Amino acid sequence: VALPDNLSELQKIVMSRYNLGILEDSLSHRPLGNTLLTGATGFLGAYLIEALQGYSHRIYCFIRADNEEIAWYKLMTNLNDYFSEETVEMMLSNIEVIVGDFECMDDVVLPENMDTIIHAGARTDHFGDDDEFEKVNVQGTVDVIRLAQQHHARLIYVSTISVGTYFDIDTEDVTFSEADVYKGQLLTSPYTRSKFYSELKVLEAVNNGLDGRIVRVGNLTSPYNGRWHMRNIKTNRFSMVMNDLLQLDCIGVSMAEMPVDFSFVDTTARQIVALAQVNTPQIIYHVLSPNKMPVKSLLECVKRKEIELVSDESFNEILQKQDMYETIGLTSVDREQQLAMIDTTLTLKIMNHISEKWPTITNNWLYHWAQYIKTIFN
Repeated sequence: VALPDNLSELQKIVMSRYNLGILEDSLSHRPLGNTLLTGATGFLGAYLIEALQGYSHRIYCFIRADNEEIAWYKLMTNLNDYFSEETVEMMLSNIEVIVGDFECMDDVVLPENMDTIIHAGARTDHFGDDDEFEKVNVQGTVDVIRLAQQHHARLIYVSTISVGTYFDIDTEDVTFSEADVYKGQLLTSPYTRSKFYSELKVLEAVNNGLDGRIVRVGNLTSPYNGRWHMRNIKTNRFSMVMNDLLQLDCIGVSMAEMPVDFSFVDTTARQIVALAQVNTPQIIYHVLSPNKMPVKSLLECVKRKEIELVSDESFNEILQKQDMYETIGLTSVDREQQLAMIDTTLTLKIMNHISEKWPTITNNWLYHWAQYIKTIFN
């Protein structure tokens, strides 16, 4: 749990800018132009290059791959899944690839002054690590920052709301807002602990003159309007827990009182792009579907019936009966502790003071969303 000696000064500035609200001069547009993205090859990355199509001069995608040929292939294959060949071609007109070495994130020679940098930062999770592939992530972040100052660019670092959504039991205050950096939340996973440390590394650099901001995204799901497909959905924690859950008709008490959001990818992408254009004093933003619902009223809309409650004890029985495996273990791992009350108000003002609000979920949409999750795991 290593926190900088000057954490006090960090928290002091995010709160300083938080209580600035929206200044009259603040709401105004600054163009992106030459943007450098890392996250293509990934989920949010692909929908990010579709969402800043037209607000940006040229998109320079930095991809770790052994040559230019392979990096293009890795990227095009990605986009080809989410969109039509017609819409991918035009997207492909104003965009270039920056083949980068996997071992070293050094000596990167870029061909123009990048005024905007968005870091989504997928890391090779399939390669073995002793929690050491999670320190090279922070290295992978601190290397982007170094390049951000060198160009005098606006850095946008995409983090996760999970960076402060889990709290220890028996803690008095548990709220988490765009003003909170560290509050004693527990960083369970090594992924979370890394997206946390980069948030800190981006913070202490924003103190030293750099223009940068952190966008905390929620659990990303298939877009509102787009293809339901999501690459590597087989390994996403959220979606696979839903399929193990949609074969039953009873649901736990502590289990089904839990919230579930549908932060659509295309909306998260659209919002992040709107956020990078308006200069606005805050440093941390929460881009998250505010339409959270309990799992109860979600299974009442997928089965059209009423699901009935059982105890957690009698649940564990019916769970092992079908070899629940990992879905059970991350289900009781969210029940064992306290769940942070996420404040998203200050961002909700802005991201609807200029952009769109979040699309209202519709009952048939989920039925379709249900069917996709059902079919893919069989």
